[PDB]
Amino acid sequence: GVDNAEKGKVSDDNASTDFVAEPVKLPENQTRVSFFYDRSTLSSVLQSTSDVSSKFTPSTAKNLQNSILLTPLPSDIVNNSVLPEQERWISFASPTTQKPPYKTKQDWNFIMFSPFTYYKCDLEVTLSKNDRETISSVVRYVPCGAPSDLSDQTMPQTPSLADTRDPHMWVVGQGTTNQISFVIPYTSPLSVLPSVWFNGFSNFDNSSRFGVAPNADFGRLLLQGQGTFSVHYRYKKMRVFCPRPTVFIPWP
Amino acid sequence: GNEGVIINNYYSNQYQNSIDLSAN
Amino acid sequence: GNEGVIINNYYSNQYQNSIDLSAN
Amino acid sequence: GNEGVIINNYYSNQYQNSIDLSAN
Amino acid sequence: GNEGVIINNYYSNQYQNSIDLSAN
Amino acid sequence: GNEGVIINNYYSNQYQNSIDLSAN
Amino acid sequence: SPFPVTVREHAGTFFSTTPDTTVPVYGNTISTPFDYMCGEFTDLLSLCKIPTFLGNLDSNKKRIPYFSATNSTPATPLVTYQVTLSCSCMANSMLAAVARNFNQYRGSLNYLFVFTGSAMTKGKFLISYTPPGAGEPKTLDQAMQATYAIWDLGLNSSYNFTVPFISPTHYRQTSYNTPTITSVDGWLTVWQLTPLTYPLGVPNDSHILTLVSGGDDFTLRMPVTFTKYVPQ
Amino acid sequence: SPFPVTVREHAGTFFSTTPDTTVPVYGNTISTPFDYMCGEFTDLLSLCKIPTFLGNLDSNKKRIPYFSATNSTPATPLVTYQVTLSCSCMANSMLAAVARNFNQYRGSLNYLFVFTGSAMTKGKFLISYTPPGAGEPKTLDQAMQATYAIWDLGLNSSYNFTVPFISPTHYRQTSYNTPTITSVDGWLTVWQLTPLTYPLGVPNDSHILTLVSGGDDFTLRMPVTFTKYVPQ
Amino acid sequence: SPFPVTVREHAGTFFSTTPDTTVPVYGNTISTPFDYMCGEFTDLLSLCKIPTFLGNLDSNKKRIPYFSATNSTPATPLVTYQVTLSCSCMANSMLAAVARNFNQYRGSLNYLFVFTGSAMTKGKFLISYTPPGAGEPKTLDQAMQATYAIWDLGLNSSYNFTVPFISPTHYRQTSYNTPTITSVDGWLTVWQLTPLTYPLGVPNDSHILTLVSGGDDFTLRMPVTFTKYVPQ
Repeated sequence: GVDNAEKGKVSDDNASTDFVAEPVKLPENQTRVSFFYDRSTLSSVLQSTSDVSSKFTPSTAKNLQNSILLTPLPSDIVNNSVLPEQERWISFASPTTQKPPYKTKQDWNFIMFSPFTYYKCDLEVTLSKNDRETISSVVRYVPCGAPSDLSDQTMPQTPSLADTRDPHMWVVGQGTTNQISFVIPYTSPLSVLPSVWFNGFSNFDNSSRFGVAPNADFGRLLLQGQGTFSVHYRYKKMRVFCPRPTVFIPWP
Repeated sequence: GNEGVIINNYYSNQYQNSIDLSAN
Repeated sequence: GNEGVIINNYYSNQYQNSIDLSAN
Repeated sequence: GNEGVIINNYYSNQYQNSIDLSAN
Repeated sequence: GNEGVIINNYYSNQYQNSIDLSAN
Repeated sequence: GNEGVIINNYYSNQYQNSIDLSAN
Repeated sequence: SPFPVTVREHAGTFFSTTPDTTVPVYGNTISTPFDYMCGEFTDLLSLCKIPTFLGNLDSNKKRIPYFSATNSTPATPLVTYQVTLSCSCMANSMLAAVARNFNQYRGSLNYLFVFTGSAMTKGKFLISYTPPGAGEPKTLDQAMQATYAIWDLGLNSSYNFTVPFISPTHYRQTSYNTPTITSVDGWLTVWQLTPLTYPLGVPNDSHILTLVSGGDDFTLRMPVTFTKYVPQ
Repeated sequence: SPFPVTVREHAGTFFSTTPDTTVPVYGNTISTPFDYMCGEFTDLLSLCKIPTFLGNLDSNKKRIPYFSATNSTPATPLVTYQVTLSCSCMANSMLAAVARNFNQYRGSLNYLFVFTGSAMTKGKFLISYTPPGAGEPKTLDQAMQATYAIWDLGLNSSYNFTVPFISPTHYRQTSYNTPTITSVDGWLTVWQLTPLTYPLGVPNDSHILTLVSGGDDFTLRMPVTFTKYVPQ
Repeated sequence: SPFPVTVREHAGTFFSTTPDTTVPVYGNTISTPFDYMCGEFTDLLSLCKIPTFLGNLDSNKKRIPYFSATNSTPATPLVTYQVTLSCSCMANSMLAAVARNFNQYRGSLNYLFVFTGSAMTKGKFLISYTPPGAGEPKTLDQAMQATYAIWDLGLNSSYNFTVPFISPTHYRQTSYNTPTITSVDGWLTVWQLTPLTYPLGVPNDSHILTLVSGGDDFTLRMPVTFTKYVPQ
């Protein structure tokens, strides 16, 4: 029937309002935000050419670093930063093709579908070796905004990444299944994280990159040992706030 | 959503999940 | 048919099996 | 003879063993 | 001595250990 | 601190941990 | 004593959707308080129900959120939308954006029309929903043969039209390779019943905003990933 | 604390018939409602009990669902079926089709005969079931020495004959490489007791449809796969 | 019977922080009695609350636990400390030593000043805490515009000043690469309100010891390892 969209809200009707019909609803709860985001989606990739028993040193090789920033939003080395930082845009890895892969790391499924302005959750991370050669790797998890501690080994022939009280994982051997998974709690000093844009600066002289919030991540993962590893994120107890537009899709 | 195991979690709730707390 | 385990299924029934529902 | 586990069999008795039945 | 598991042995006592018996 | 498993320890407390005793 | 185990044939497999958790490596941590927050929502369906804009074609093939009507009654529909959450006309509505991440839908669809012409402009439209089987309606006579509502302009500016869920199956696909009887469900066409009528000093063309959203009994199910594309 | 486990010697084995389930990767999903449906059945035995056609040989060695009888009483049986769910004459009956997927059977077999001659045609048949041990019955005198029923034509068109389950073993094999005392169980032969008799203006040959199915107390057990073949 | 198990994808992984125990290989052992002991503490926070020294710069750029004041009132602060558990001036305080092993903090900070001049020396200081957003206070007029306390010398020797926890976020970072609005929180500056005043025969320079510690409602969280260094 008639209404007035200028009110900013109109009723949700079913066929019975204007016609001789009945409501036809069936129970369904797979649209719940928690359920939807509670599944693992590819969100990053990591590569290392250093052995386990050596000093970890930040490196990049064809757009792959040996450490990542834990955030569904695009991240990459920004203006020669030592470690990857959150990006404000996505770029093709290739300077010519104008087709993906992108040089930036992110959870494509999150970027392409995040109809909210802020989110809150714990993060379940899965790290998988891209081939079947027996794994021998050490990973260090650094909480949001904590010291990276990219120091020298304090003892000969030991993985510098394991030289910490920070949570770290060590998998190696013929009995392992070439992967690692674990869940970390939300560690940002922010109450909720911005899911798309942050309309401001991060420091007091407003000289940072406008659009990026301060400490808006889940920490970092540093890796040593040989191999290329893919990473997945799974959002536990996910909560979202303030509905907002989704990424635009080209007209068919 | 997306947890469907009938036996209780092996790790306590404080450890398995971040602890939710109200500041007020 | 063909299920003969005495301890209950680890995954809840909603998850282990599709949910049967009547539309009427 | 030769079964000495105290926790019950994981598979039900109908499945773990053939079913004995009398025809009379 | 030297057994410190709180859940009972999976194999029955007759099988896990030799059976002690007195001849008188 | 840092133990968050809800099911009891498989090894008895005397074995899992050193036994604390007061000499007085 | 140690427990005997039978290692299943899928040992070491990483299931992206297993309904179980993994090992917590930094527990006993408080999640930064956020009790002051507002605007939280828990169901993605909430989004589907918010009316958002349909993309209509310009005379220059440019996309606009409205269509034109004037002092005449064309023998053809002013606009035609195929009912599919795949329709290109609704490709950028929140409804379609959410539906792209689910396999099936069920329930009502709400097509909202907002008259933006002058207050002195009057007129009537016939909004029709034609179920499939006999093709798209070619005339007003045919369009009236199906589900329809007559929209009369006046004090109230908009008309909330519902495309009833009429289907051979309980659920319908949200997308498809080739149209099937389970993924394409007919057409919504709006006709000019009486011409837009007005006094002198009023522009001849009136613009009617067009929006879509899920209705009261609308639902989606089965989380999936849509065909990827390069933004541009 | 972690639980000590003893990995059994069959680690990683995939058991096609383990009575256990595996990991659900898309749970909390509603199975599209089908409460409107009819015709559901839950036991394959239901099928075995539906009488379906036996394939009898033509004079040109072509398969037909009936046999012929006329105004005479042959000294040999009109048809002979060996009681085996393997018999080639019943190879395409639902009973045999289902039995091919099970290892053993037990219980009654029902052989249904339907007289299709004219209403003016009369006659009597002697349907006999001869248990094994002394070979196939060579004469009517021998056939009558075993289990038999006399079928008299008239108002009622068909005769439901039961081959009693007479066996040294509780269950019998549904198929075999070479016949054994546990897979072959005798013969069902139908003889002409009195000649088919009729008036003038009536075709000399009458056709009797022949069908088989499991009886009331018939059962099958042990799901298996039958020897594969190329359809043609 | 053996229990079927699904070996997860992380088999064999060593989790340095799993909240579970491992296999005891020398159990039933008594831990050498220590009931006679004293001085035990169970929370590292206890340490954070003990006031320890701040390192101020000498006129020769040497570090000392105090600052100087005399018979004059400079137009600039006598000392300036940026409130960050990362401040180099507090780098060797127990508060900073403990904070270096945690990711975030919350709550009050106590800055303790102890006047060490002669008993015949008098004077007043204005201790100010300026929240960020408008930069460091350039004059006394600006410093007084923020949180401050006037410290008057006399019988009691020290002044316990509290930097209130004023933050956009519930928790703040204990360290950083580049200052952010969640890791740097303003400045604590102490000004000379009235000049140190005294009689003849008294040295012109008075030394004020400076210490810091966490306040009553101060807390730290998230055990981590700080950037390693070579002692020297």
